[PDB]
Amino acid sequence: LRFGEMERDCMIAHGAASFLKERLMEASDAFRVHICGICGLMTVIAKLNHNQFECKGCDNKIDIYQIHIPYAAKLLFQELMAMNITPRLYTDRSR
Amino acid sequence: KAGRLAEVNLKDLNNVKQMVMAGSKGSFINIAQMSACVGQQSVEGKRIAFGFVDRTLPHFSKDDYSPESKGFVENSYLRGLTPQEFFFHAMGGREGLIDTAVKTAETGYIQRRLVKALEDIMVHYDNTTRNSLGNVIQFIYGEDGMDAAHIEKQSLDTIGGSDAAFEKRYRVDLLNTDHTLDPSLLESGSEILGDLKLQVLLDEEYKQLVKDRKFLREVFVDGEANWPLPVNIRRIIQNAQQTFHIDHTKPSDLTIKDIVLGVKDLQENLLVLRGKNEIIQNAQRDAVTLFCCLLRSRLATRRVLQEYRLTKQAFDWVLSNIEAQFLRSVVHPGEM
Amino acid sequence: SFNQFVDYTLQDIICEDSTLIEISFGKIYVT
Amino acid sequence: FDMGGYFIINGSEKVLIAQERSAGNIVQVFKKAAPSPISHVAEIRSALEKGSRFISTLQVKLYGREGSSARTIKATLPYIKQDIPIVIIFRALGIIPDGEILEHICYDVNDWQMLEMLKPCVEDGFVIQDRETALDFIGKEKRIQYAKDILQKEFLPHITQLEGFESRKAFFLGYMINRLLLCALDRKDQDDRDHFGKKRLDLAGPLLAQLFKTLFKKLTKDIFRYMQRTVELAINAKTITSGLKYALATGNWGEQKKAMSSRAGVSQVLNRYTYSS
Amino acid sequence: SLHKMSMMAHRVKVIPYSTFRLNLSVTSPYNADFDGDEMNLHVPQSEETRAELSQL
Amino acid sequence: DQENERNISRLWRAFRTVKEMVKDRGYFITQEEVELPLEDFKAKYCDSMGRPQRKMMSFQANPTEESISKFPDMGSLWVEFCDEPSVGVKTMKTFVIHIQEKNFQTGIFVYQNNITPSAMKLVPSIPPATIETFNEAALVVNITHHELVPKHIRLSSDEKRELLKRYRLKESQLPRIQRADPVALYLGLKRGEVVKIIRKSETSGRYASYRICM
Amino acid sequence: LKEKAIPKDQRATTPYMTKYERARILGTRALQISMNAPVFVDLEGETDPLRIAMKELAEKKIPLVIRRYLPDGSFEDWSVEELIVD
Amino acid sequence: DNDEKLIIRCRVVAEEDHMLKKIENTMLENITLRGVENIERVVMMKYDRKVPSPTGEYVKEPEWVLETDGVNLSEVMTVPGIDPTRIYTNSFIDIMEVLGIEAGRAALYKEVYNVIASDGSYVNYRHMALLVDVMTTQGGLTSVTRHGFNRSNTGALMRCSFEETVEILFEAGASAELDDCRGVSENVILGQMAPIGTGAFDVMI
Amino acid sequence: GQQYSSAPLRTVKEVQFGLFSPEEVRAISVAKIRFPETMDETQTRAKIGGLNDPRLGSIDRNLKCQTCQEGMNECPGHFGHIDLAKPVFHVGFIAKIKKVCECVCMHCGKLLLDEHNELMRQALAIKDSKKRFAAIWTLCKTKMVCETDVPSLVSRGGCGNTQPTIRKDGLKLVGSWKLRVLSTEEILNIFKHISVKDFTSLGFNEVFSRPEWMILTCLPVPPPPVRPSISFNESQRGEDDLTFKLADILKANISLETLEHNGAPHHAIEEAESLLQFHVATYMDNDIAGQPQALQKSGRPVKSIRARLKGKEGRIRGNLMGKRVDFSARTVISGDPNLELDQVGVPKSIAKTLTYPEVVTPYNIDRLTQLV
Amino acid sequence: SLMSCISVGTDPMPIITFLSEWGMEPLEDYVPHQSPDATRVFVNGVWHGVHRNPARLMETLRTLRRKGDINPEVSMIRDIREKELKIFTDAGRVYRPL
DNA sequence: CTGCTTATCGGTA
DNA sequence: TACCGATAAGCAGACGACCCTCTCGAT
RNA sequence: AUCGAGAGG
Ligand SMILES: [Mg+2]
Ligand SMILES: [Mg+2]
Ligand SMILES: [Zn+2]
Ligand SMILES: [Zn+2]
Ligand SMILES: [Zn+2]
Repeated sequence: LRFGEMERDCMIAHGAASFLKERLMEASDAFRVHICGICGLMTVIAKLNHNQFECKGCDNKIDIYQIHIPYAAKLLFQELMAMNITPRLYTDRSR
Repeated sequence: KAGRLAEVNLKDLNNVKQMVMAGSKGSFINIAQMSACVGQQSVEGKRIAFGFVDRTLPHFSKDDYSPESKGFVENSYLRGLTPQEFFFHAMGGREGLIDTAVKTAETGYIQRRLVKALEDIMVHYDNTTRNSLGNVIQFIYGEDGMDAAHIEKQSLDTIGGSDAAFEKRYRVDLLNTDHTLDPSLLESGSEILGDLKLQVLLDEEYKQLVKDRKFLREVFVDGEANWPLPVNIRRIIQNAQQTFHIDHTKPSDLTIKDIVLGVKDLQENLLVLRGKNEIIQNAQRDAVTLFCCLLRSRLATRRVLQEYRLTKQAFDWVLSNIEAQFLRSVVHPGEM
Repeated sequence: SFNQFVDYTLQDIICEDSTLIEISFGKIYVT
Repeated sequence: FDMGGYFIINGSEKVLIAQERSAGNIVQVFKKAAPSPISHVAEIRSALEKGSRFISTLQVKLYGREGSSARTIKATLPYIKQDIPIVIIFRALGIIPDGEILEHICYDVNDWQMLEMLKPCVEDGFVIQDRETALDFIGKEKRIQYAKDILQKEFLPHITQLEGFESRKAFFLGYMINRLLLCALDRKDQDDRDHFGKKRLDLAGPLLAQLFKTLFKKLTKDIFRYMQRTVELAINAKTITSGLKYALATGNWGEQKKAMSSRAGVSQVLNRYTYSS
Repeated sequence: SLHKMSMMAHRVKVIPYSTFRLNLSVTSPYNADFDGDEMNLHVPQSEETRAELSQL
Repeated sequence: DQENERNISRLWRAFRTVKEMVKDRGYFITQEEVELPLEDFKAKYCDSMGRPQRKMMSFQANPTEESISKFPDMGSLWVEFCDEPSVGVKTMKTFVIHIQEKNFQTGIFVYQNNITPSAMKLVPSIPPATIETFNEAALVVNITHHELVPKHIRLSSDEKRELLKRYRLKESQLPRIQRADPVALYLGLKRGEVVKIIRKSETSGRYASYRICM
Repeated sequence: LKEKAIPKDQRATTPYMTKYERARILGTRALQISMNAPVFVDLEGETDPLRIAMKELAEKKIPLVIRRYLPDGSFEDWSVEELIVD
Repeated sequence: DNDEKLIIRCRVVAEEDHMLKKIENTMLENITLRGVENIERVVMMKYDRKVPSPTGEYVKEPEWVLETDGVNLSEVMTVPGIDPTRIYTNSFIDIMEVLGIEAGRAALYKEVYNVIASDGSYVNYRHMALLVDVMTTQGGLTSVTRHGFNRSNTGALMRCSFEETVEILFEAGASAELDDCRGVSENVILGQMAPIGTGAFDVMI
Repeated sequence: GQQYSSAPLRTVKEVQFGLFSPEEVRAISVAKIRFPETMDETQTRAKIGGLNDPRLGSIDRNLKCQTCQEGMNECPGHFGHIDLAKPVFHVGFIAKIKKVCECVCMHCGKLLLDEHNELMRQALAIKDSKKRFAAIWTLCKTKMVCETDVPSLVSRGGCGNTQPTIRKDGLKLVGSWKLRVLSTEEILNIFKHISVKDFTSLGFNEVFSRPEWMILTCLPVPPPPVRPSISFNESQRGEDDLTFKLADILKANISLETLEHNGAPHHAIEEAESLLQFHVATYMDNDIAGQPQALQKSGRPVKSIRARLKGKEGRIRGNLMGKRVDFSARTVISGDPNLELDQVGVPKSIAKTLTYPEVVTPYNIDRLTQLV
Repeated sequence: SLMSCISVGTDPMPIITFLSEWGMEPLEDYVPHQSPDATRVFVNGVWHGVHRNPARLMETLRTLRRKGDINPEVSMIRDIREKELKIFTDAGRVYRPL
């Protein structure tokens, strides 16, 4: 069943943060991508058995992070890129 | 006039009436139509418009402004509607179905905006109310930093009544045989009659009690006393005079110092904002202001003793209690 | 409505730009 | 007990849903807003009931508020880029003298207010006092013929579409003006848009009929193109066969367009839950 | 759903018959009735989700 | 009877509202000087015939030595009323030099009908001197007297530096007030200058809100 | 810029535990209890990993620290021992 | 006036039959014959009022009030005879122009409350006040529409999930906007635990 | 759920929206993208170095995702690029690219007003990249001439000729003077020479977004996981609506290779530029008044990345703010006087369906082992 | 509703031919100022001219319809006070009894 | 029903 | 007394439009 | 999977 925005607002009101994530991560779509530490995109080619990661051309081989987001998000970001917009995903707090 | 003539006639054993009397379903209007008459029918403010030229139905002449022609149903649902009456009522009810099908569309859009606009407003760990940027919206949530669930409509009875009727209630005058606390009420009754160290404090309170009465009448210009405030006191009082079982024919054991300097020290620690600088403490004072006008009006020297004869323990509990019940009514940082 | 479309309207739709440059359409028969 | 009045297409029964529309060839005056310069408009949805589907609409606009300095009366013509004052139109038709112009509009000698209301037009008029430049104001011999066709083909296509009737159209246009000011003077009420006697229902016939036009005219021009390629019998009946089906099948009343907003199922899939259903 | 009270936690009582059942007095806040409304139900899956349900 | 009496009365009340305004800025005026009765206005500022000359009203003002405690750099403020309906850039050259020479800081112009777009261009042309153009219709009643208006209290550059740490805000993160706001005009606000408004609440008697100025 | 922090004293924050604070505490513990982790109270005869954390709450024995945030970025720490629970 | 027929007669001081008509237009619809313009019909109504008695009680004093069909505050309060300390407009937008921002806040509330309470329903002040306050605090009157709040400079991802879904993201791509991710909506999208009640704080050992 | 990863787990904290530099676009990818044909090469159902594959994802659930492998339930889908020979505009930026062209001089390419103008002094100092641009443009649309020099007589750069009164006409920009139509290639070189200090003034950022990227030099090609394939068919054949429009771009981009390096006419290449523009415009939006779209092997009109994200049913407001989710249930309610307030009668068949992950612990084994 | 139908459609011009044969003056040959007590006549929203004394013209029209001589489906509205006579033969007029 | 172009109105050049 | 340039009422454009849910029909 | 029609609260 659709857990729509109109319901989400009711979970926010209540203050239940964890449930509201669980219900939008474990149930429905969750996903694991690899982000580059220099450029904040999904360029990284995940060779997940030879440990070799590499953000090619971009010349990175070390700075790479595993993150947990919904697939519908990843999808949204790829679509935004294909439309020629870079949505940078960074990991550390300050600028 | 017809309806409230049927309402008068309906026996106490009349089922319809008994559901109204309970409030389970039904109201006056429902009875009026069912037995008396259904009344005038309307579409967009005005009674039934001329749809045909200069008439409402082709069963009528032109230029007819009488009741039945323009949409009055003289009949009850129990008697039955007439052909025209029927059609007329049809027009009227159909209007209800229409706007409802458009209210719910308009509303559902209102709400989605409302929700989308205020969204990220939450009270942070300091009672400051702000958004995602940190733009203050309120400095204390709901101008007083109190969660709305814990709040009840209590009468602020410093506002009401004659100046005569107010002195009669709150004024204690130790250097006045007539306007003193009869040794009936207090243990130290007559052994206080006179005195000047304890009329400085008794005066002290009575002065604030009058400073309050004007300050309130200034805010709630209406004369309306009953106002949503934290911690129900009328109850904590009852819950003392039955919890400690105290007769209304034998005296107390409280000093005048015990009363007056208690209330003032309770006031001292009804915390809402907890910072230790200049500004913060003035907000703190301001956020309680209204609550305290109540506190003071009910924990008044004469009141405590003449109205609801407390005892040293029971009074010290009533304070211990209030402080605790108040501390709970604060909004929790997090609340969205 | 369907009987007007069969008995009178159909013949009419069949006769207006019917004629060409010749080859022209005449009476219309329903089975 | 089955009463019929449905079609059977691929086993499933289909109903043709009566379509409702405002009626053609009737004349209506409409008070217009408050921030708009035109205060009254008189409209007619002129179309011929037997032959084609060409919706030419005429507007008799009454520029200017009450109190506003001099109320002109212009008119809207199909294909024409702008708006023409009515007195040029009357002269574009046949009538040239003012006062015979008013004879087509105002059907009484006494009604001074009426006439008073028209003064502002005559004034807009005597920039042109003749047949030839009345039509010329429509934008040499090329463009008079552009106007002389338009006032016969496209202007008030009912009454007639030929040539030999010019006072037929004059009187009517006059009657539209009569009707517009009759209400601007608040001597008659505005026209009621929800009056059921001026709406029509388009039934199973007239629905098919306008769809049949389109399909038959499609097949009539497929024949032309098979005749051209002869340069010196094999007709694609599949068109009229399966074109009437698609429309009766879906609800997209109109073949392979769908950009026609008729999408709303015309042709719904009966409904046999109960007999009274 | 236009409340916090439109969406609340409950204790499960497994029963026979294929209708969801609730107590009459939990009517007003959902704005239900029994003329044939349909109701939804979501299940927590991690320990805290259960805490965060039953405590808030 | 006139009609010149209604033009006087509206000008009398216009005066009132200028006094209250000026003391509220932080300046020195008695409570006797405010409540100048109707009789006493015509027999002080009017001329031979019985019509009011306004160049006659143009008084000055200086701060209560109480306002020099909080605001050191506040000093010379000057009011001037105006006779002309048509006020262009030619009388604006007349009044800028006036202030330029006397060494004021703040000037109040009180025009009766309109200010031309040319006259406005010759206002921020002298630093740090300032001038505020007030219409008279805008001044017949004191807006701060009305029920809905709570009293705003201009605070110091050092009292702000205090608020801006006791709530750890950044200037941005206040609720803002308009430079053109009817009240913020009446008290003279510049960018950065934060008022403080003491509203009466049905939830707690008083509540203090703050607004930085746009 | 870390580590700014806030000193043990000069705390302004409700010493009381917010409903949200503890709901997440009990949760946090109820998670690690249900994963057969060591328990710091005498199980008087309950087997529900979340009632066990409710009993560990009652007797102040949950070794976690609530870290509260203030808008600028500063933060106050509160042990589960110090916070009153009412 | 005491005549049976009332007449005005007016002459000027070629083309003059035309320009006597441009005066007749101006004469009818530009001649303020008295009172304030914009204002239509005005009705005297006998409003109730509770107010202090000498003795102290609150007793009913019946008060004649005026009710209008149009708005020009700038020019009705500046009138002799009326109390210009209580005059009210149901237009909170004119109140904002005339009596300042903070006076508007209260009329905007006075309004919102008057919707809710007229129908029966009571709602607690913290709520309507907060709306009111959110609208009022940007400086002017920020609407609850795509033009109002969804404009003010909040981290792009948030404003996306409202109305101008793509153009937000678009000009966000061009101005190189930075997103804090302190907003609810931003963390629903990223599928993380949103800084809300339960996630407002942090847990450590 | 998936697999071990030696890269550490972290939460997102900042999101920095920017723009794609052609230099990145073709350095970021693994694609060549020569052929507008999908799979078959004379019936051969492999994949082919044309569209979706060369060093990209898979379809027949084959491990092969170019060495990366891990099936299609792990591979994020690797981006591509397509080399347009001639610069084309960027649909949603038409409104802004024009606003800069009404703000920056022609021929020389520099700001129209410096710190010399007394009103432009009040614009350059203001905070917020958005309202700064909102002040400048309203004060540069009036000014035409490049100017000799502004009064003190102080001197700077200057080229002379007037700035056009630039209008929007569908996909192109026309200009008057005192008519020449402004090519895309032209504005490439204009924004390429803009001064480093000239970005920051009008709402940009040195490295993240630069006005030469506002216009499209090199187009990113979205991987299969953004536009999948088969339905009730198999083996033939069909596919999603973004694969059609990319072919429509490719076929009109390889159409300008056979008109520049072959028999090259003069005034008939523009009849092929306005369609290569139109396809890269429509593939990113088609709701602007003029012309919608055709099939081209389906119906009417077309999707387009924009109307994939537009709210309600869209990727954001309808797949992110509100997801369809698991562990749920729905049935008719009915009321029960003999139940407790905080309770809820679940039907058994539902109780038999939903579930809770319960980890075994000495406390529960006896109840659990029984349960299994 | 129960008793309602639709107008299927008839032919206008054998009504046209009857009117002109019963004293309807055609529109071309019309003089407004000279024919003031004249009732204008439309058929299907087309002005075919004017008719003096429609009083008897209507009774003749009625009698033919109520015999079946003129299709019973054709509706004929005389307005006394607007002085008009519109005979309608459109397709899709809804109608009932009675 | 908030963007921009046209119809409008002034002093100094 | 001629042209610059400042500018508000006048006039044409537009991205929103309830929530969740169940059947069945055609390319 | 896209579009569409009917219906439930
Ligand atoms: Mg129901
Ligand atoms: Mg019901
Ligand atoms: Zn990289
Ligand atoms: Zn891969
Ligand atoms: Zn230049």
